[PDB]
Amino acid sequence: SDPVRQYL
Amino acid sequence: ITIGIDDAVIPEEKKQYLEEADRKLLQIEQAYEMGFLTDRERYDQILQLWTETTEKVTQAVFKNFEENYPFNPLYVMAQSGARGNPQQIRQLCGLRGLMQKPSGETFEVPVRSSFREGLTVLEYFISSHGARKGGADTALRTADSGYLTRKLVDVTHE
Amino acid sequence: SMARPVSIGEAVGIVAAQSIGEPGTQLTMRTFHTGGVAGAADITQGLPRVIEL
Amino acid sequence: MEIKRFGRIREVIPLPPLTEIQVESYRRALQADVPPEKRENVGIQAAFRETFPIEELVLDFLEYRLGEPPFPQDECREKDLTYQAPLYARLQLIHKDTGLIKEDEVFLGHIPLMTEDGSFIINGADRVIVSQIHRSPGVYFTPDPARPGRYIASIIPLPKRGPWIDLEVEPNGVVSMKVNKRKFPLVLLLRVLGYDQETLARELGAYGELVQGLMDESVFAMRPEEALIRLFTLLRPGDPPKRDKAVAYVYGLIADPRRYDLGEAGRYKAEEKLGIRLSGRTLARFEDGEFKDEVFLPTLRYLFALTAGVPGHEVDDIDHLGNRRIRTVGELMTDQFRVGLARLARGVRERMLMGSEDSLTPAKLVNSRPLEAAIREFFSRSQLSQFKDETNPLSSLRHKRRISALGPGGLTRERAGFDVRDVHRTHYGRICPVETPEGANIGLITSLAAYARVDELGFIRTPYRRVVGGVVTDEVVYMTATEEDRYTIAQANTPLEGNRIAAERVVARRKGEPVIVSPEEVEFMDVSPKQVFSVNTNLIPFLEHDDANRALMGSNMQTQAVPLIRAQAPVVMTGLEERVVRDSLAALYAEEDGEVAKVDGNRIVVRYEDGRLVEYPLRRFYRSNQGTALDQRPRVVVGQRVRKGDLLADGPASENGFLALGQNVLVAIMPFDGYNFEDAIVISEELLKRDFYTSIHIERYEIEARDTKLGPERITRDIPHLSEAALRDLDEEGVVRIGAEVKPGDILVGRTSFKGESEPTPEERLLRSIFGEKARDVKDTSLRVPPGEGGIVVRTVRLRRGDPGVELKPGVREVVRVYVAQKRKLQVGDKLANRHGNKGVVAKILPVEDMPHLPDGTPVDVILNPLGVPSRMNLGQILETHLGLAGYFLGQRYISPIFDGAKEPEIKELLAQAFEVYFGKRKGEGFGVDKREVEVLRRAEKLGLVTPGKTPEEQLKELFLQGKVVLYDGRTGEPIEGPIVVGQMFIMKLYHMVEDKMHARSTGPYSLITQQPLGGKAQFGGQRFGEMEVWALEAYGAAHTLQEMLTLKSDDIEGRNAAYEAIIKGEDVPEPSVPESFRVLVKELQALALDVQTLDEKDNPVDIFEGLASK
Amino acid sequence: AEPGIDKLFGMVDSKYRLTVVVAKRAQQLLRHGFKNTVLEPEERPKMQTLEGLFDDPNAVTWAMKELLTGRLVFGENLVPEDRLQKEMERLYPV
Amino acid sequence: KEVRKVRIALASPEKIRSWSYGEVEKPETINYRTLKPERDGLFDERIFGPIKDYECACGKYKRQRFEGKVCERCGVEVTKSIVRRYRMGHIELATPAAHIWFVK
Amino acid sequence: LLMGVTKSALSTKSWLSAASFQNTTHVLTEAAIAGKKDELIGLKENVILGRLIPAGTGSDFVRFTQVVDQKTLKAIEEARKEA
Amino acid sequence: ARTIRIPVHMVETINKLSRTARQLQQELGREPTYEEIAEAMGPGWDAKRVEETLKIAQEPVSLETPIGDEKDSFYGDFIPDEHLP
Amino acid sequence: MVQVDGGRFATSDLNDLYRRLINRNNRLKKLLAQGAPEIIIRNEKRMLQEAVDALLDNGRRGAPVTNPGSDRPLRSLTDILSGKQGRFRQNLLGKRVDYSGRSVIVVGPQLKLHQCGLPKRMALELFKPFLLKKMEEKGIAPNVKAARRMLERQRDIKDEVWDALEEVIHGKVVLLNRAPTLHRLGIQAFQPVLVEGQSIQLHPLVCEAFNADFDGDQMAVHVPLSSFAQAEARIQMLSAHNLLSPASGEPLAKPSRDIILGL
DNA sequence: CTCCCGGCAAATTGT
DNA sequence: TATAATCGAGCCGGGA
RNA sequence: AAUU
Ligand SMILES: O=c1ccn([C@@H]2O[C@H](COP(=O)(O)OP(=O)(O)OP(=O)(O)O)[C@@H](O)[C@H]2O)c(=O)[nH]1
Ligand SMILES: [Mg+2]
Ligand SMILES: [Mg+2]
Ligand SMILES: [Zn+2]
Repeated sequence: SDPVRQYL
Repeated sequence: ITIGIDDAVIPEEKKQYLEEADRKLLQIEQAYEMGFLTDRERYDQILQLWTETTEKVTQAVFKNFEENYPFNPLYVMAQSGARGNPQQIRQLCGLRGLMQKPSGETFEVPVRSSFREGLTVLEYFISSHGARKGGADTALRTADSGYLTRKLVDVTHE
Repeated sequence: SMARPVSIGEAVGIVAAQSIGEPGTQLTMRTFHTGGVAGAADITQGLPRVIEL
Repeated sequence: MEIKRFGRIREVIPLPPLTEIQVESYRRALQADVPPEKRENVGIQAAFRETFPIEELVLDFLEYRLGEPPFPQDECREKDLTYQAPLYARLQLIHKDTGLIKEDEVFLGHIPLMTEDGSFIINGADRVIVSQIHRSPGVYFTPDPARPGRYIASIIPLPKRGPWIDLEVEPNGVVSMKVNKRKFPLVLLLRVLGYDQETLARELGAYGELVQGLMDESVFAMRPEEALIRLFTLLRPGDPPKRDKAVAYVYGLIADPRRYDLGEAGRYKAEEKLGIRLSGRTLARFEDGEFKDEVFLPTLRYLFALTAGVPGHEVDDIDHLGNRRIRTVGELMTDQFRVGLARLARGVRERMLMGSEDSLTPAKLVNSRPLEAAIREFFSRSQLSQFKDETNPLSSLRHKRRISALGPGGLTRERAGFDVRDVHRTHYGRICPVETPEGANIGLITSLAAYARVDELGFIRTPYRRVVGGVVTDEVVYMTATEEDRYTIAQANTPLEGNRIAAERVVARRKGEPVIVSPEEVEFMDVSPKQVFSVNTNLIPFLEHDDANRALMGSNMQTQAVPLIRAQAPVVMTGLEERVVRDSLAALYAEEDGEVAKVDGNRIVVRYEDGRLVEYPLRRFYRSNQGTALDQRPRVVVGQRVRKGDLLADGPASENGFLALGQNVLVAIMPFDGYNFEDAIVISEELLKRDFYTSIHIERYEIEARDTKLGPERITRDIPHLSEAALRDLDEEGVVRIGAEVKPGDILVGRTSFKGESEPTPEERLLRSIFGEKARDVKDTSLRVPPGEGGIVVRTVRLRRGDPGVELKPGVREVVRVYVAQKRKLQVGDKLANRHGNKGVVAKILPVEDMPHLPDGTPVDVILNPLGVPSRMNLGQILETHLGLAGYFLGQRYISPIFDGAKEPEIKELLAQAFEVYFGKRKGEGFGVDKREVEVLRRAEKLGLVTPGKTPEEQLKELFLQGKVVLYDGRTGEPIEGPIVVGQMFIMKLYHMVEDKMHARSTGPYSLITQQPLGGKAQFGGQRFGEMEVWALEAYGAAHTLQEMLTLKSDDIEGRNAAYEAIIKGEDVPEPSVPESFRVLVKELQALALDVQTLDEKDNPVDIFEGLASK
Repeated sequence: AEPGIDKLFGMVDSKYRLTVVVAKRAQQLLRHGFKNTVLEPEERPKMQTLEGLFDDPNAVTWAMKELLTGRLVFGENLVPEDRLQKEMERLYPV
Repeated sequence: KEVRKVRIALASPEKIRSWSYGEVEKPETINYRTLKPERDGLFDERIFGPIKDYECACGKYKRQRFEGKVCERCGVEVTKSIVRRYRMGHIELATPAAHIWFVK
Repeated sequence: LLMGVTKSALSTKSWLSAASFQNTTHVLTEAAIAGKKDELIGLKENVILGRLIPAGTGSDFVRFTQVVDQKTLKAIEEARKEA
Repeated sequence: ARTIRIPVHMVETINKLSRTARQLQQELGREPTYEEIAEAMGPGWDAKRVEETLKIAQEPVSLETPIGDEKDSFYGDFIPDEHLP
Repeated sequence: MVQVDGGRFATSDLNDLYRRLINRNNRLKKLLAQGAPEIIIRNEKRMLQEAVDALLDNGRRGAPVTNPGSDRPLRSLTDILSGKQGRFRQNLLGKRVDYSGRSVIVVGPQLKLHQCGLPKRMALELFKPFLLKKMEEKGIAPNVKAARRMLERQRDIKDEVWDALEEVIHGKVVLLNRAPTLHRLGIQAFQPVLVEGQSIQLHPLVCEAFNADFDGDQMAVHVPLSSFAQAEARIQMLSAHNLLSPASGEPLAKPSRDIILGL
């Protein structure tokens, strides 16, 4: 739901 | 046509009706401390007594005007519909009457003074609660009404 | 407004909304224009019902 | 003239310093005049201790100092500068490895300074920081609306200094904790604090059904470490539950005195409610390697006991003024300082990584830009930093004492219901119940009561007198709302003989509730009636007779009174009008005893006891924020012996040291030929003749000359194609000469701008070529007088680049300012008001011969319609007139305090003495009763006004005691058929003047995207014909009128051009075309990938772009 | 009130049709320079100048007065639109 | 012809491309020194039309005798500058992207 | 079917009317899918386009009414029967 | 990073000018003049060039920036259209 | 992208939203040509979706896109269309208009019901185009261009132009509006009477329908331009022709206050 | 049920 | 262009 | 934030 968290 | 302070005529009946109302009020406290009526029952009885005393004093103001001063400015303005209404005139010459707390529940204690006599700071302060609630009501309500109107136009415009 | 048969072409829906809406609002800024004294029944207990309907 | 004061109330204490809420707060925040070792930890000092030390190398804080201001106050305003002091801090850098210590004093930027009167100067403009009401930190218990028999405990810290916590007992029986919108069983947190079932079972067990909802076996199976990791995984999904990471997150949420701050007031409220002592402002601690509890167990204990009905446990009223506190200027500013400080700390750690890890001082490590920006942000763009209201001295005094519930850390306007706007019983003596805005902000913005002061914790206290036994002491105790609820407080007017209570039954309060009580029960007594109301409300005489809704308007409108050149104090005052002028600081006073050496228009020089010669310069015709003239006038003469505190100069809107917001005029109350209709006002031309209600106003005009890619703008007297008539009043440089009269269209500052590239059109090349005046390189951009403005030029300020002391924004060669003044005589459309809320616009100005007049020839000034009184119920204005009549003939002014005032008998006595002067003079001069005075007396006795069978003198006196006189109509000469009320009333000219509001536009500027006219008078705007206006045209069925509004008179470009051309040619306006804003709508829907097609009846496309958009 | 406004509402089935007739008629008068008027020299609306009485410049006033006389005929489908315009430009040019 | 109806419908990529006068290839807006618009950027005159009426960018064709000419040197059409309110550009995506209205 | 004024207003056949009321994205996405054509029957539609509303002097009932003087009526009457 | 794009080297100069002024302000205890920055920048730099560089470094502002009061007015609404006749 | 007065630039938020899109699209093209791993190409693709999402409806899904160092969401295409401030309810169902003005209102007892007091200075602006033509018919100015130049400077205005204006407004009506316009009588038509002074004079009888008082109320003025609009105002909208409430049918223009009192 | 998105009077002014 | 560096920091109604 |  959080694009940064997802990429991490 | 003018308005001076003596044009707000305190009826002689006022002092009597208030003294009558105070003896009535004492019987309701006695019927409380003896446990005959509840706090609920006692408060309801107090409001009713004060509602009826208020009506009485209004009628006294208007009878005194009609009989003894039919050309009085307040009376004339109220009767012709030029300005004023019975309840406003009652506050000038009568008693102000019961005021309500912020919750909407009404104070048991009324404002016994009239604007001609002048209020007591505590009476004045008690009154501010109702003024403010009325003022907030008007401000928060016009939006509801305004919104309503736009809905009606949109549904009927064709 | 003319106390006579309506003319064809009169925009009646708009007039209906203004006729219903106008005292709503009007009498909701006149409760100030009152006193502060309590004598129940006000356009702000009524108006929610009107909106409810 | 004599000043007669009424009232029996002896007020034991004077009003506090009225701006102390401002002055004292900021002084406390800065402590600049305190030597650093003695500064207490508060304000700026406390901010530094919170941000430092900065770990990562370790940078520590020693002390700060504030410099002196680079420019004085007058200078800042002139040059558009902020009045501020340089802030420096001594910092020592330590290398924890090496031991190395390098210390330097680094410059952190500037901090804005408060002036003597409690305001600020931010970029040249005067500003006020409004105090903010908000919920006090602490621990509260409120009833749960869903489940009647249950309650919620809330632990609330200072705004932005931590999360809100909720302790709910769920229907399943377990105690839940809510943090950042996430809920869990509170038991988990109890175990992390190191509680074991032994401690918790034995502690709360006393409450039978509740302790079991807390018991969870699985949680006890894990040590405080497993419980800490378990909780972190609940609150932050996806973050790996590293043991050091969880401590870090949870510590920052609870125990960090840097990321979580309860108030100092929060600590006291917590200590007081739960009966504990907090070691600090955090809910817990990190001590001896583990977490040690502080708050949670006492709060949980109180919650269980209340649900059970344990005696001594109450719910908290969240609108009680003990639980609502004020954030004053100092606290608000300090908060922004702390934020700016934390950003600078982020900057420090990032610099402690990059570049040389060895070669660093504090000066290289600290960038103050984050700090300067935070403070500049608060002062420039905050919602609590407001443009000062300095219309008149009272305007600013009231502004500084206002209390806002809005702003950053409080409600929104769409987010506040009734409860907050209501008048709470605890507002008594603390916040004024009358003075609040009418409209959307009602109840959110309020004003501090006159005797109220804000204590160090931020709670409003109000004074009361001790009563021991039956004796009223002179010792006054300032009480909070919480402490006030303990005692029985008698009213201030309760009868007294000496210091003894003289009534057998007194009117008193217990928790605000009115109750009748014996003198033995009186613990305290109100200091005065003035303490219940604001300063504005306290300036309304006979307030006890005015309906509150009108008194509200009375208060607020004094704020808008324009300073008059002839301004006078009201003939009926309340006794506060001296103090307001003195605390306002408009007026000038003598420091010590002394002798006046010199008196000038520009200055007053005083010789004191000291022998020293002190010179006080006077502010003369200075332009305030709102364009009213602040001007001080000398009130003493050369050689006058003055004492300490004696008046030296009058400020604006003050007369001999008394607040003068208006004039005293002779008013008659009676309808007059419909010029009085529905609140309009009729005035005598005699008022203009003697310059009553005349006010000076100054408008500021500004122009910049800047560098362009086309070449410099130049301020010059040389303007293409202009006559010498047009340039006559411009000096050598192109600036209008001081004193010239300027009218709309006139040039103020001449300026040229280089013509753009698409230079003169070839059409223009050839036209000029015909006349043999070859086309110029520059165009006339001069600053001109706007429509409807103009006056006399009183000042010019010119600031160039390259002159000493001045540097402008990049690209700007020079800035010129022109100050234009006007003397405004009262006119039709201007707005007047008295202190009781009677307001009206001037509809007619009669020549003195048409004005109703007294028999002895004196005409009245103002005629106010009586129809305004009865519905409004503001009778104080009526009493004001009667006493004003008495005073007109006796030559005196009065002080009648609110609620302890002049009463009817006393006014009647004064009126009789006046009648003696009004009549006895005539009878001795050899004149008897008039024929027409008899005719009116006949009709008056039919009215029951006079007693039948008394002499005309006796009857006229009967009428005069009712404040009524015989009045002759200046038109006819015949009397008014009845006696009319006449007297002196205090009336103000408010700031709303037709000259400012009149506006009209044929055509003018249009907006970029929509091509509709711009808005507002200053842009030469058109009026908005909005949705509801369209409905009106629709309901009338006016289709062609409406279409005009939608096209030719707005955004139909082709149509409006053609329509204008037709009117100047005498043709009828053409049929309209497509409104450009529909074309905007079409293209905006295409940008959304939606195809919008205008089609004809055959369903074929119609191109409303006329081929321009198709390839 | 506009003179004889009640009588004008009498002449039409719908008030808006009166407005249409008046508006169109006033445009005819303006376009042809009033010389197509059905009024007689003493019926001409007058305007008091500083000089004195002159022709009322306001064409909507003219049309309402003309309408009251009875000399105007209004209705639908009386005549092809183009044909009317040309016949009027022949009798009273511009 | 007279407008009697308004249709609104979804637009194919073909149609979005049928509207467009050019592809906007650069995030550039206007040149920082000359202040004139940057070629292939959001304000380009070669795509959306001339800034000045009947005048191309470089000024080879400056008046209405040329209307419809496209200047060879600067690439700008000679027409009314009003077209900068009308002519659309377009961006050619590397991967298709969903329209949020029809998703959310 | 009985629906309140808001829902009723949003359900009207005219999408220019509905989209200017409220729920603009919802109104516009359903309209765009359906390929809806606004016939410009009501007032809001015509106001948005700057058209002459279909009420008052704009009603088709009174819109086309013609006025002619008796001379011009006769001037035309002989010529049009003539040829 | 900039709505009006700037050549990388010019961006380099601007940041240098920033750093320098921040130094000058930290030692002088007040904002430096253009002349003070031009000296601190070394040869080639006078105050005029310092000013022109800052003018170039100004970023545009949003037409949708709200003006004071209620959020009932945008800045673009106060800007006349100087182009269309 | 427009240069404001001071030479500064002001620009629409859409330009920044497009720029984010273009940057991300271009970078995606580059990453494809250079054969980036799927993790990298995938990140770019999802960022591209978000850029399109903010462009079309910012804030709809996920955190709203902001300009740096501001909390203000950029204004997207959806935000432009919809809401009170949106294109429909701001520039489409209502507009600002030409030939309009405003001032403080004052009672005008002497007026007939169909009249209003209109300040001469207001009328000169509101009727300015009409006034120019009349100034040419009377030799008062050589032509229309010259006449306008004469009105520009206030000291250049002579007394014959005021008589010209009196001729212009003859028989014409203006619209008075007072907000809120709650019902259709919030607008009524009046034949204007030019007055010295800066206030509009309103007839006592219409104060009720307008809910106008004289405590400082202001009204707006409008000029219907065409023969059709002027006809509509005088017939349908004239104050004297609307005497009864369209709601109840009862009299709307009726005695009140002082009038009642005297009678 | 819960949650998620859409609504929440008008015109005007002012720094 | 080369030490090595490797996961962020407001209340309300209505419809799926 | 004002005015109605
Ligand atoms: O927010 C507002 C405030 C005020 N107004 C408008 O101003 C008026 C408030 O001002 P008043 O208090 O005078 O109301 P009123 O005129 O009806 O009172 P009386 O003469 O009967 O004593 C309202 O009646 C309203 O039309 C608004 O429309 N909106
Ligand atoms: Mg009123
Ligand atoms: Mg009013
Ligand atoms: Zn070219």
